[PDB]
Amino acid sequence: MKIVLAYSGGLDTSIILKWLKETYRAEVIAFTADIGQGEEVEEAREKALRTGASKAIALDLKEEFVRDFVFPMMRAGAVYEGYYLLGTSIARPLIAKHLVRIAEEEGAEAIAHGATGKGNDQVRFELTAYALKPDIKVIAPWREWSFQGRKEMIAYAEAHGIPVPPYSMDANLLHISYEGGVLEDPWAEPPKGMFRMTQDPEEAPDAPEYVEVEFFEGDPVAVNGERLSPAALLQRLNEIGGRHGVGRVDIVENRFVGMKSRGVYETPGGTILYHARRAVESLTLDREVLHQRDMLSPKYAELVYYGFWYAPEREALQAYFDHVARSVTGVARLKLYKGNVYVVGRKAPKSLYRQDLVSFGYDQKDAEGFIKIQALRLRVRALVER
Amino acid sequence: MKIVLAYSGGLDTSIILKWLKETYRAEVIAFTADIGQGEEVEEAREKALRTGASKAIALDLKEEFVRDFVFPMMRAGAVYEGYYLLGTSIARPLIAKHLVRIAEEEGAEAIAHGATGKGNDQVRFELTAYALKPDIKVIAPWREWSFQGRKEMIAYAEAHGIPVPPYSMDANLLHISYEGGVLEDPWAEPPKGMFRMTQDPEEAPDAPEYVEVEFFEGDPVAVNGERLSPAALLQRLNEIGGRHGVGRVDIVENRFVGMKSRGVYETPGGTILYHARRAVESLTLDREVLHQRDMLSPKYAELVYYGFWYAPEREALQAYFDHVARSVTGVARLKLYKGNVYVVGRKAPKSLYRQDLVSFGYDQKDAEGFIKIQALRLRVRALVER
Amino acid sequence: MKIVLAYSGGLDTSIILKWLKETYRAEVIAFTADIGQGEEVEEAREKALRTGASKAIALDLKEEFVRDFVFPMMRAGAVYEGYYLLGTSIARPLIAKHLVRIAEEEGAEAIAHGATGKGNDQVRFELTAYALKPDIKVIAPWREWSFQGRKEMIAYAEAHGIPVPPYSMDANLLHISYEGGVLEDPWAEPPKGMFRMTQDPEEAPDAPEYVEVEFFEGDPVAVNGERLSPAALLQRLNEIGGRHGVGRVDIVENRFVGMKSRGVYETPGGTILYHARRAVESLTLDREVLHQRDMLSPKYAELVYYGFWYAPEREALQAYFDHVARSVTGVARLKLYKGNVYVVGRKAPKSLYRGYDQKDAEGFIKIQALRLRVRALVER
Amino acid sequence: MKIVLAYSGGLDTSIILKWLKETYRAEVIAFTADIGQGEEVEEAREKALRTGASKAIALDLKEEFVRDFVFPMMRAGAVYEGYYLLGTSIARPLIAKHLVRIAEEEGAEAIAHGATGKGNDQVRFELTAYALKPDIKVIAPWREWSFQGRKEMIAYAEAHGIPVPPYSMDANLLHISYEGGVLEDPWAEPPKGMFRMTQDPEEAPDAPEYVEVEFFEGDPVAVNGERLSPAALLQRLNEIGGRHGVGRVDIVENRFVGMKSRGVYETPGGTILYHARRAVESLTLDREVLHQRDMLSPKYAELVYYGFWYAPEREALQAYFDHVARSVTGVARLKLYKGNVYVVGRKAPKSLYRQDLVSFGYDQKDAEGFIKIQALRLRVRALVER
Ligand SMILES: Nc1ncnc2c1ncn2[C@@H]1O[C@H](COP(=O)(O)OP(=O)(O)NP(=O)(O)O)[C@@H](O)[C@H]1O
Ligand SMILES: Nc1ncnc2c1ncn2[C@@H]1O[C@H](COP(=O)(O)OP(=O)(O)NP(=O)(O)O)[C@@H](O)[C@H]1O
Ligand SMILES: Nc1ncnc2c1ncn2[C@@H]1O[C@H](COP(=O)(O)OP(=O)(O)NP(=O)(O)O)[C@@H](O)[C@H]1O
Ligand SMILES: Nc1ncnc2c1ncn2[C@@H]1O[C@H](COP(=O)(O)OP(=O)(O)NP(=O)(O)O)[C@@H](O)[C@H]1O
Ligand SMILES: NC(=[NH2+])NCCC[C@H](N)C(=O)O
Ligand SMILES: NC(=[NH2+])NCCC[C@H](N)C(=O)O
Ligand SMILES: NC(=[NH2+])NCCC[C@H](N)C(=O)O
Ligand SMILES: NC(=[NH2+])NCCC[C@H](N)C(=O)O
Ligand SMILES: N[C@@H](CC(=O)O)C(=O)O
Ligand SMILES: N[C@@H](CC(=O)O)C(=O)O
Ligand SMILES: N[C@@H](CC(=O)O)C(=O)O
Ligand SMILES: N[C@@H](CC(=O)O)C(=O)O
Ligand SMILES: [Mg+2]
Ligand SMILES: [Mg+2]
Ligand SMILES: [Mg+2]
Ligand SMILES: [Mg+2]
Repeated sequence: MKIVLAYSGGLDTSIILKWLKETYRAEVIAFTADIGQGEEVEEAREKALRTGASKAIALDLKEEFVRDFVFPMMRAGAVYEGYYLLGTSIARPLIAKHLVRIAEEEGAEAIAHGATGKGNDQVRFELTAYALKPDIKVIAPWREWSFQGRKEMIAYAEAHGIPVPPYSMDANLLHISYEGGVLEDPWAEPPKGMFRMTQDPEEAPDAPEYVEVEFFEGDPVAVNGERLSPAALLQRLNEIGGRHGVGRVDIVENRFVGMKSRGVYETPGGTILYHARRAVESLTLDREVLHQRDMLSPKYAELVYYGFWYAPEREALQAYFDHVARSVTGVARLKLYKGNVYVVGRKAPKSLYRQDLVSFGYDQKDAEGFIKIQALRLRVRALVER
Repeated sequence: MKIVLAYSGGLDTSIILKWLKETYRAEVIAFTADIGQGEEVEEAREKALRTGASKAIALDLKEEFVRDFVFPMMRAGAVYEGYYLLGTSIARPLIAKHLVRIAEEEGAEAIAHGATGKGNDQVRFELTAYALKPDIKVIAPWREWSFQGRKEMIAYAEAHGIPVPPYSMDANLLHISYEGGVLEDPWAEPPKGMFRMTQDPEEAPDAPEYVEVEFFEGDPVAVNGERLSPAALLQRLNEIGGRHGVGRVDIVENRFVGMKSRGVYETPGGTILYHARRAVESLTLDREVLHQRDMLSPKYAELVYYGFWYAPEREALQAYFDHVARSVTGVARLKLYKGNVYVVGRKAPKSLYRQDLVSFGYDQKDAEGFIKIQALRLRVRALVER
Repeated sequence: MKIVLAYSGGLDTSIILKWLKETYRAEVIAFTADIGQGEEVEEAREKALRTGASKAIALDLKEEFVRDFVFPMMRAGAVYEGYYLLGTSIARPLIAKHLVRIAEEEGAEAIAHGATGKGNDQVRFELTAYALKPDIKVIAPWREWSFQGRKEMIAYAEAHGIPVPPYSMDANLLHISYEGGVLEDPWAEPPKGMFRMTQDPEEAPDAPEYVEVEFFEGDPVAVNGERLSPAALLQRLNEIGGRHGVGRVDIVENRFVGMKSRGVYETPGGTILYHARRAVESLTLDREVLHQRDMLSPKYAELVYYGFWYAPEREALQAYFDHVARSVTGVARLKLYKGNVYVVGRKAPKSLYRGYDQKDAEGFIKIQALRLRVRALVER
Repeated sequence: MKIVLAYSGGLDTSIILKWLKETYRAEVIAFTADIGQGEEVEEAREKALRTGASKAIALDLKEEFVRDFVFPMMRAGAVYEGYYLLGTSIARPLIAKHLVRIAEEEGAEAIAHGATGKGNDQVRFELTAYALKPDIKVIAPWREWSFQGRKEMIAYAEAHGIPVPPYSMDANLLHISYEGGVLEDPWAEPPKGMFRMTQDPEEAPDAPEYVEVEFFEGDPVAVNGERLSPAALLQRLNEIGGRHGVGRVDIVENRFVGMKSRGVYETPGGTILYHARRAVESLTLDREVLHQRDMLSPKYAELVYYGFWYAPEREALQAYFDHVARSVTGVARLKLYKGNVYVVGRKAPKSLYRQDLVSFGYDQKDAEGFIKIQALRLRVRALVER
């Protein structure tokens, strides 16, 4: 039986690559995707044919990632439990998508990933796979093998002949994530030097830096006047924001599978994009529309976090968020300074702001009528209390 | 006829005190509330008598303000349109509450305030006024008089001999807000040296400062180990946070009255409390409870912003928020550095976090069944789409 | 000066037509819409000319009504305060839309309506008017004149030769509504014989009647196998449902302008459609999509009731509802009997009705239980 | 080893009792609850002993069922997917609560139930058990045994001296439900004569019957002037409403385990109470409160349906609903006629209704200002759209 493996190029997926050959004695098609992890994905591809893959595939998926996943999510203003911008959550559906596609092209019966049985990724990968190909066979080695510890895994590796080697990490164009190890103690500050994508606030420039982001119908299309494709734009903003230490979050989140987990996230580009978007929305979105959208964002966020991307509830909400987002067109101007992102200006060709309505269609005495009617039910209530 | 005027002590409220006497020929009882504006109310009170008041009352309400208004609102995690912590919003109900109390004591048929017809404050004062005493009469000189300009107003002061003197501002224990004037241009960054409560970040200490906040049953009770009363506690956090330039936001908000307005706000202590509270909630609140609470927070916020404090909807939601907040007991550790507030640690007597659930509560197969069940409907969906 | 008046042809708008000519010394263009009130609109158009209108317009708007207002609203499962199917609510935006359009074509600076200052219709008419044409001028005589009672109004009409003929009523293709007068005491049952569109349940047929309604992509397209246009379909279900006394509701509602009001509504066709729609949705909609939808429906309902039809919020929610409703394709089979509507069958081309093993269930449960056990252990 | 078995008395639980003894080499303590299923619980209690239980407990939990489970739920206006009044759903938590209680008193380490692995009841039984006693062991035979059919199960029963006997049913004081078998075809109308608790409308009296229900503080306390205890009251309304064939529903619902299923429910008393409650709320509840409440009701309904009764989300929402419900005091008058329940009147001591404001607290002029303010943002949008 052929099996398509989400191959990362590291120890575990290498061990998994042989484990699959050994255990199932199946033909293994490896798949590595470049989503901005900062790894020469082609090496991964080499190491896979080298580990025994009957075929290895690598694809530059950066643009599709930002265009078809990050952007639609940002359009919805998705924030999980107040701070998490879903860096890892949104990338998983993209990977599983290709896994299933490849499996259908290779006539492969199953797909495999090395997400552990303790996290959210296994759900994201599998819900995606089952949603796209209900008959797909899934193999999650971490839930099926006997290994107990890394000593045993290192051992097993040293065996078969797989090169071997404080916290776990997941990185992509949207963010870099840290959790586990020394991070597992909620009262322990993260260790100095851990952050990779963002410069340390204290080592951030002494002079603030201004940046402008242009949005067109809900999506960012240019930075400082330079049009940039989805991936190139997130990249650019990561560079600009990174140098200033922007986008660091430290939270104890609730995992879908039931337990709390301490995670640390750095999302420089995305964090600038989040505040810039709300800046443009502040002029282009109607009051009542904004208030409704915001009360739905959290639900959409958990859908993403839990793994329900290619799910009807999420696609339905997407219709609402996309409708609203289509009006978000304009430019936000932000000030970057030692870890902070400050909105200092915004403009829109179709801005709903009118200074003439605030400076000292509006008539003061109308306010009295407004107030009286609004107060009626309250006045009746009081009178009944007598 | 008697009129209880919410007298702040400045030009406008002085012009209004005179106006009320000439227009209604009634006794004008002035009431000035100390809520942290940084004015010596007792001075406004004597000036009120000088200006013509038949009786001037001054009351220290910082404790009532933080305890009975700011705290209940904070338990709800109230945040208007993404960034506004509602500093001015929760103060108005307190003031109105007293105007009506005094009127009832003085045998006054009416109360008066100097909020304009273009803003939200008029609604806040009046909805609480009518909600508390349905038969009360409200006079809002700004909606009734003829002054067409500032100059016309300065002249009227002189005619009656009242002391006379780029943006408007409101300051209390919770924050200091700025809007209007040069701020009316949303593309124009606020002027240097505008902020008053928070030191400017570029001028804040070079070394981060750590602060710890203890929450008992939903409310903050101590700072760095020192137990403090509500007002004293907010004060302490303003000092600490201000020194670091924390809690600065710049937004274009939607007023209840219909138009957008560019607002700038500095909420040092409140911003530290916002994040400290969530840090403690991250260990003490159940996942689902949290997700539901966050989708309701925005609604409660709009209620406070619009002026529906003493309204049955707000009081109802308050019952839910208080029920949830009751479990928020623990300590948050945050790092303050040049305008930013970072959560670096948190602990709680009844933390729901367990490292044993993440260290490498169920076994591997459990996750598989959970996944199969969760995917069932997605697979049926896909099969039907055949 | 020209004023486009929403003229229904009765005493009030006739008086209003006279009042406007003299008070504003303007030319009045009358507009009467046929939305299924069961009245000859042409008669109204003629009476308007006799009353003094410089021009009178009458349009058959039943198809536009059901297709562009009733259908989109139904796709949303809109129900105000648990019972009100919003019969009068969704109709007002339609009328005002035409008032503003006619004003545009006739070069009229203002429009007028005879909705009183204590109801919801004035808000509905004006919010839509202002929304579609921001600088339009609106005149609501009930808010501007000073008639001190009916007596004085009858007198005024008699003076102008306007013919002067226990509760207030409103009727259109969607429903017939009753409120005020003898109905103002919420403890009192409506009087017998008050109902018009529906047969009294005690007088309904002794045999039940089965009906089948087909929905295509969120909209009902046929009844008992016969394809029918929007308006014709609502009419057919009103006949079928009405004969059986279906769709009667008695509620005390909260008006947008602040007070409670006791209302009685008969919506035979819309009531059948409401249950028929959910019946088809029960096979075609996903569980989570359905649950989210139902939690948003009430907000939409209040938007319609309040008069925010041509408002961005309602338009945004409509995008969600329409997206969801597009899957509603199938047939609902209902049984009608003396006042009641019983779903009795349903089917669909893409039904989601009918894999794992009992074992998977244990895992699902263990994982779902985890946070609950932790909470318990902590409580010690 | 001791095992507390939720013993109903039928073939399945008798088989399970014997199965448990030999499979787990343990003694079984049988528990039969009287929740208005219309059976003699003492006979089941005695049959359990004959089947081999070491001890058999039988309790009349009717009053607790209505007072502590049904009323709280109704207070929330809980309705699942438009029509299900949750008759079976709210009874399960009550059963499991006692199983865990009895296990602790008897020193039993585990509990057992005969709910199948493909239904919702397993989730309801187990989630409440684990929530109340985290270390309890749960044994669900349907998910563990090797019986391969009904034929084998009958032979096993007959071999163990257990007496052996178109759709499946569940009956209790709140309703009677039917599903499976012939009912599995969603296009087929239920068979004639299926209903039990309610008379067919065709056979219901030609004379309508008026019934009045008094609500005190969110709960029904009297019927036609006669004070009745919770269980006695539900019983009375089932009798009155049942004669008129009120409360029948036919739906295809979404199960928590992932699939859809056709269910038929008859809830005479509950249906009368549902409309009676709303009738009383129409006079006693504030507009904004009601609207917020109805938007949360569905969520609470799914919690109950899924089995999250003794769960923090549910108890938090219960705080909101109970707050709101406290104001629900008055009497509702309904007319029952051939399958229907018609509200014809309502009155309340603290009714918020005043015909003082409808017949011909403000004047039409206030209405004008109200409209203008409300329309401002819509007008701005139109001008901007040009
Ligand atoms: N770039 C990729 N291409 C293909 N599959 C991937 C890729 N990245 C991750 N995966 C899949 O995800 C599983 C977990 O990946 P991994 O990079 O180990 O994340 P992690 O568990 O969050 N952190 P770490 O502790 O560093 O392993 C792997 O076993 C892969 O199957
Ligand atoms: N400390 C106070 N004690 C009593 N009444 C107050 C107090 N502060 C504000 N008010 C009331 O609020 C109205 C508006 O107050 P004001 O201080 O002018 O706020 P502002 O409109 O936000 N900004 P500005 O006037 O431009 O400084 C006043 O007329 C008072 O009636
Ligand atoms: N069919 C129609 N065509 C044009 N305008 C209409 C039409 N129906 C109603 N209107 C407008 O709506 C206002 C109120 O109409 P109306 O028929 O009096 O309803 P009502 O106030 O609910 N009940 P009633 O007690 O019968 O007056 C009228 O003054 C008209 O301006
Ligand atoms: N009154 C009760 N006392 C104790 N346990 C009960 C009681 N009622 C139900 N149970 C438990 O619930 C499981 C399922 O009960 P049951 O009455 O068979 O419901 P059902 O599955 O919906 N329908 P059916 O078996 O077709 O009549 C049983 O195996 C029992 O363990
Ligand atoms: N160190 C890591 N690899 N972290 C990955 C974090 C994933 C994040 N907790 C999520 O649920 O999406
Ligand atoms: N410049 C000022 N005085 N601003 C007061 C800001 C009040 C703030 N916009 C609010 O709605 O509460
Ligand atoms: N008797 C009448 N004319 N009733 C009109 C009812 C209108 C209904 N109350 C609404 O708000 O839409
Ligand atoms: N025929 C039966 N035994 N039905 C029990 C129905 C239970 C119902 N489906 C529920 O989810 O609560
Ligand atoms: N990637 C980690 C964490 C997660 O999936 O949430 C794991 O495999 O467990
Ligand atoms: N206090 C300001 C602003 C506001 O009330 O929103 C005014 O009186 O207009
Ligand atoms: N149509 C009625 C009722 C309403 O508008 O709600 C009126 O004009 O008053
Ligand atoms: N009681 C049935 C159905 C259900 O629980 O939903 C079963 O045991 O499967
Ligand atoms: Mg890993
Ligand atoms: Mg002012
Ligand atoms: Mg009328
Ligand atoms: Mg059974």
